[PDB]
Amino acid sequence: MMFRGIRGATTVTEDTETEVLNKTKQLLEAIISRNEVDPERVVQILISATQDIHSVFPAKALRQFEGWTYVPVTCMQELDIHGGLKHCIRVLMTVQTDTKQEDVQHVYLEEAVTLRPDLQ
Amino acid sequence: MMFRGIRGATTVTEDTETEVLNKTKQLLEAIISRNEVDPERVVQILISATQDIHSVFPAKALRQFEGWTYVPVTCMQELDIHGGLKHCIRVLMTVQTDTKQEDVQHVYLEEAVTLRP
Amino acid sequence: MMFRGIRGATTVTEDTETEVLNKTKQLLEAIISRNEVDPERVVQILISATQDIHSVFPAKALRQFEGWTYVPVTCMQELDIHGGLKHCIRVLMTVQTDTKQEDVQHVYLEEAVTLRPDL
Repeated sequence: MMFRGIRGATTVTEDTETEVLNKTKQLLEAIISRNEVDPERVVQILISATQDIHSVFPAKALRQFEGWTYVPVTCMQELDIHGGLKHCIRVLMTVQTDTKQEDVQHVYLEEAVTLRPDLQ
Repeated sequence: MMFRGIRGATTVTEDTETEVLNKTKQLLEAIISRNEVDPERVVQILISATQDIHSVFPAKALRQFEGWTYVPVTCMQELDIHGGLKHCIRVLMTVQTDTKQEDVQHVYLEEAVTLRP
Repeated sequence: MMFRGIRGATTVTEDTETEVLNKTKQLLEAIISRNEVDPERVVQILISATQDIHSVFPAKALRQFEGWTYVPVTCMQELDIHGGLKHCIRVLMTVQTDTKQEDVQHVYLEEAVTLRPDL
């Protein structure tokens, strides 16, 4: 019974509640599908946002996910790095999975494609 | 065994070390008691605070729990969300437990009772 | 099999990329060596920095570690505590290890040496 962190990153086009929730939802949906994540196997989720996002906690998006009511989630501010990607939401989901470490599916969407390791 | 995150949240009325530590201690005490948490089964603890809290690291409250000296804890700044609860301290404790996900008892105290689902 | 957080802390003399990366690398190297950490056993890593560090994400230092390219890592902002250490980088590495809680070797370097828990 092993555990793995699963990362995701995305961006919003503006700091509005609809955009923050929709983009966070889309990122979570991709993490969940690609890693076949059962909510009952999720230890916890962390979600960071850059300090230019104030409209809504990205964690509220989890309310839209059937079966995820009891998955603990909390947020944190991301560092403000010169040249860092603006309006960026990052997920670190801790899942009970037996997949080999190198075979975990980390997800980069929207402008956060630019953070994908192979593009560095 | 399985592992589970346990959430808590509380608030203080002012940014003082006494209030931050007292309220953080009371929140941790409730998490620990209601979930029968032994320190050796705690992987780690994260504690966030809103950016109106500068008085003390909430992690210092662990000094009041005998046997918790070596439980790793680190802090982080919570997002500043318009309309979000002010002076708010949030805990995420990761614990070895076979308790079913829906039976883990998360704890919301003080003005953070408004945050409970 | 048990899981344990391993903490570290260090400081930088200036907010410049190569200083931040080298200090973070040195802290990670010490955590890894002293705890004999196999990357494949690491669930995830968090690295925080105080609000006076803007030059680079400390997490970029992990790219310098052969064998660690699949370890997930992300950053966050540390609280700004009056009397807290300035220019401070902190690590929380979550490792699958059966080592007893009191035997884990948490690492405190540079100006952060007095932050160790039992002090």
